[PDB]
Amino acid sequence: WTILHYSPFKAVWDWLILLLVIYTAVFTPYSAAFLLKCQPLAVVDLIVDIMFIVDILINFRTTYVNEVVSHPGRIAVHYFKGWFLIDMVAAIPFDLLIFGSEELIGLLKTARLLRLVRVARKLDRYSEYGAAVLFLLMCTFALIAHWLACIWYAIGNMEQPHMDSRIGWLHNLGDQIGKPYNSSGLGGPSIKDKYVTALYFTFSSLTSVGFGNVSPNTNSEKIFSICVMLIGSLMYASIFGNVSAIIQRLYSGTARYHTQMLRVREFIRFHQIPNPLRQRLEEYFQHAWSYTN
Amino acid sequence: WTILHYSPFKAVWDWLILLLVIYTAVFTPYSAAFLLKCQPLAVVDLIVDIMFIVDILINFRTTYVNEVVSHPGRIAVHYFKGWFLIDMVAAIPFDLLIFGSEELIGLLKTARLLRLVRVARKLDRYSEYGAAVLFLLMCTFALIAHWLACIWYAIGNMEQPHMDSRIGWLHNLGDQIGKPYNSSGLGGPSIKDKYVTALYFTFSSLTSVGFGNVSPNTNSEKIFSICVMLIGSLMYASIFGNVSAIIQRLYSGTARYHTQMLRVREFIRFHQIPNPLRQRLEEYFQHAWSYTN
Amino acid sequence: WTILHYSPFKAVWDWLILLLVIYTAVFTPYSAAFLLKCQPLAVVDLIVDIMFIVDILINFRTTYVNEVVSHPGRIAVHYFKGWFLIDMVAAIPFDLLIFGSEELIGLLKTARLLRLVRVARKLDRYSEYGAAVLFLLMCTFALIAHWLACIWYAIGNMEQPHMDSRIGWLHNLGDQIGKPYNSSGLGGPSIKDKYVTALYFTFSSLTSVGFGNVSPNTNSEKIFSICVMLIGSLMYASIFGNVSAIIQRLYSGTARYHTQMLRVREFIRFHQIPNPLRQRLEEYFQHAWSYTN
Amino acid sequence: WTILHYSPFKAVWDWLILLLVIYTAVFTPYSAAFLLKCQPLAVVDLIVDIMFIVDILINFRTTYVNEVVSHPGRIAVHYFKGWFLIDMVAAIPFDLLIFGSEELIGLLKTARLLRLVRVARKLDRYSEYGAAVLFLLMCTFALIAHWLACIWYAIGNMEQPHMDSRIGWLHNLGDQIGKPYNSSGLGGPSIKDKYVTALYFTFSSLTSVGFGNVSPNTNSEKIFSICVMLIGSLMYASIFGNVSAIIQRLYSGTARYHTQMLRVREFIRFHQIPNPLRQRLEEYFQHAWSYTN
Repeated sequence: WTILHYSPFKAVWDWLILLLVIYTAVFTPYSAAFLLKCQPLAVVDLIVDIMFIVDILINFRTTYVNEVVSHPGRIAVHYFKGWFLIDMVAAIPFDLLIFGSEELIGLLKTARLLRLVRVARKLDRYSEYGAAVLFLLMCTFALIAHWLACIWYAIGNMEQPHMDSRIGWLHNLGDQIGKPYNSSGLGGPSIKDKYVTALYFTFSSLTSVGFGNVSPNTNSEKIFSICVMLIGSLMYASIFGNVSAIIQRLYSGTARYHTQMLRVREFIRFHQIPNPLRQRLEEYFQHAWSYTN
Repeated sequence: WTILHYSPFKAVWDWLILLLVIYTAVFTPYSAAFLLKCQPLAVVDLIVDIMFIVDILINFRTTYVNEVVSHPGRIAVHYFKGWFLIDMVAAIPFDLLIFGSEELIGLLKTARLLRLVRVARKLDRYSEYGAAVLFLLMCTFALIAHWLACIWYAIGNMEQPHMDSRIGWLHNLGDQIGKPYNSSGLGGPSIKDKYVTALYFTFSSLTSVGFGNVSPNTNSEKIFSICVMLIGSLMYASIFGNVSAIIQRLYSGTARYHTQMLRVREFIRFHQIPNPLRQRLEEYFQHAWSYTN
Repeated sequence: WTILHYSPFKAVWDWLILLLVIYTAVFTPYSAAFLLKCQPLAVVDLIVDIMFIVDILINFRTTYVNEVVSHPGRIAVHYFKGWFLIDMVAAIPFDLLIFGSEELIGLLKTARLLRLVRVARKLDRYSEYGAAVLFLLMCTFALIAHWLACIWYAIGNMEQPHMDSRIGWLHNLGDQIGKPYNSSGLGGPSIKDKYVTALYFTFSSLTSVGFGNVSPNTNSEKIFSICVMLIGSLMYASIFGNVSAIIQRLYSGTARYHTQMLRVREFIRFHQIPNPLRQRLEEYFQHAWSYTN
Repeated sequence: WTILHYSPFKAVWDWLILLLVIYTAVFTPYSAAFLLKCQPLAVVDLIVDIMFIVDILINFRTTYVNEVVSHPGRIAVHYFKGWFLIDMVAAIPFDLLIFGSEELIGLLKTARLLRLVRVARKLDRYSEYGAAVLFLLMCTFALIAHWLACIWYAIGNMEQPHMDSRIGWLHNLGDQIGKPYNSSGLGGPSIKDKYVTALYFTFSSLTSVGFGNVSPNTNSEKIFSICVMLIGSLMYASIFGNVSAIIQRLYSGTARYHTQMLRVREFIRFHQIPNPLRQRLEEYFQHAWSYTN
């Protein structure tokens, strides 16, 4: 058998895989930055890896447009000559394959971020609806702020064994919250204190609030903030440009309505129309508009 | 008898109830955050509650459009099947009904914020005029900045008995203004010092100035600032998008005028028109424009 | 005799009076804030007051449009029934009239700020040219930042005799630049240090940089910053809205050119036009455009 | 012989000279600010000066439009009466000519910044392509942020021998990174620490983050920040205005597509079209669009 790409199943499956890609975009960068050295997130990662493998089987058994193509040989060769390479690299279980340092093995799971390409392929499904693209834009904003928080903690953490002698942002965090790093390397803030501070700093830099209790102090932290300021400015010209445009697109019925109403009102003023005829004109405009949009 | 919904009375009553909803939106969040443990604001709340009850009686005795409907039975059943439930929940005097802790009784008056729905219903009256919608947008800005100041003080205050050991924003405020909290819990800033600082911080976060004498230090304060940065960015794409668009709408006569004037001027340049004919052309344009707009 | 309102004299005089209004808008707020307790600015103020009196005589002897009116009686009665009241209040020499405290006498010269109305009247002359309105918008920005610097110093200075006990912004300035206020009230920063810091703070608040070495600390300073954040946000929706629109208006020839060029290029692509005919099409487009704009 | 100005050689040479102008715009301001008192950048400057001299020879031997002109006498006299003066001032090797203080000799090489005029002349080549003008706009942003970093270090450095007594930004930098200036003038930060901090401050001021670990403290630093706030605001109204407009221009196919699709969808809703005819309408729209754009 074979699946039609416009069926109610394949429509729901493509919206379900968007939510599993959003899960991968959150918990893969987090695990690679904060957790290096079954549990619920270890079995949920296994379930989600199994669903991204089931999606390869669905991609071998779904129709496509050349007019629709429905023969399994003409489907399978199209997927092989298309995206199958990226989909298999995003699905090889390197962590279960390898037996070689656990730092590299935990970092190598960042290959799962190729699952973001499954959202870039399918944008013709997701972008069609105004409330869906406005959701995607705010999740692109929150995911970029999260990925930058993982890089900012990777920088701030690597400068402790490559020791800066109390200069970088983690030593300042320890002193500010009353959880100082001891001279032996003991103590210091928790993973919640470090993550919530790293995410607070990257929203503060991207939205340009710059609150000044977290501030970049070593050269790698200053060079990172120059990059976040070049990202955040292009990203405000693009994301919040598009969000304000989509808000105006949803508002376009109201914008057209008031523009034609103001023309009718200014016409009624300019000709000084008597009340019985004025009411007939402005009531007819409201009927004609509320009928045809 | 019965009231016509377009009458000069019902027009003025709907603008008066907007001002009583703006009073509820200010003094209910303030009393629930800053004042928990007749006076003028106790009797003014009683007068305003009585007017929001009188408005339920007016809503039972006003006509509506199906063509207008004027029979009191067809009015009353329409209000019951419509908004009467929300209007009665917004008008039950819980504080006068109950006899059971005074913290809960003072918090339960936040049900009065359902009166904001009386403004959302009637937007077809209020949004029709450019100076009125520009006022509403600046009051939505100032009321969101005020509601966030009440949440920010609720957070900063709750972390003192759930004691942070001198980390949160109220201990920093006490040290900055020369009114420190003593080790016994005595002293500290006044309600004016705490409110004006909380409102200053939420305008500073929403407008993105981030002045850095008030800055979020505990995890609940940092998680609150991440929310205020996600609000403030969507809200600049929406409120100050609409305010700049309404300013351009009020300016649209001037924008059209200069666009048609520049076309006439560039035409007069391109054909190199002699002075007597040039004056006749550019004076006729000013007459035709100042006549028809 | 009588002056034609479109003459080369009256055109140059109205541009000269704009520069004397910009001088009044700078040096009147500055003198009222920073200098209270001949010199070049004392004689230049006398020369400029004499020119704003000569302008009243020109306003009695210039034609106006009802068709032009040229009889001196029909001119003089029109100026009396129009703006003469504001022009005389802006020209009464109160400082030379009075003989009663010198604080009030120096403050009373702020009546000269009614000369800003001479710019608001004549906007039909000034707003006609794109480079002139873009200059006016940047001078409205710099003059609002300057007037707010004069209010910010008036607040910060009045809280020293109404003594805050070392809390307000002037005590912090003295400590930061190494010019502390002594306990006797001696020492402290110069008028250059206080003015340049006050103007730096109001550009930092209006443009929303918020650098955090000057920050508002008393309640009057925090309430002032809430006002500067409500001004600066409406003012970015209006001034830098209009500056970006005027930049796009000056760019409109280039925007039209590339829009029609891209249509011609996409047409040439879609029909796959052969090179000799393609060159004839795209050269003809450049000739037709460079001829007619 | 003579070169056609539209030839594949002259097209590639004008794109190569853009990259050598971007090199001059980086390393000339840097050398004049940071390095005053063969190496790779000394021989690369010699190679690049030789290529800007070869470009004068190409400018004497290239055709131009009056219809094209191809006689070497009518070319050479046009270049002499045009830009040859600026091109020779940008190419006189003052550093190799002179033998008189090395401070002045190193500063005098800033005449090479006249090579930026070779980009301003040729904008009809570079501005034609959307990805090229979006690159130019981000390089104008990064080059203005770099030139301001060179001025900011020139100010901060000149106030050390014109000694401020520990007030300016370089003394604060030395104390913040754990590399203090000693009382003898010994020690202090490296050229990497000073450059990366100066560039971090000017991106922080232009993008308006204002992080508050670097902040202007002397009057020349405050007057510089008032200028960077007047630049950064005009520059956001212009550069990020144009970048957001070019992003919308690249998006214009998608914006047109969804606007016509939404009209077709709302028409199909309003007439309640049966499924077989609906599919024929919305498939025909996709064919017609994907054919003609």
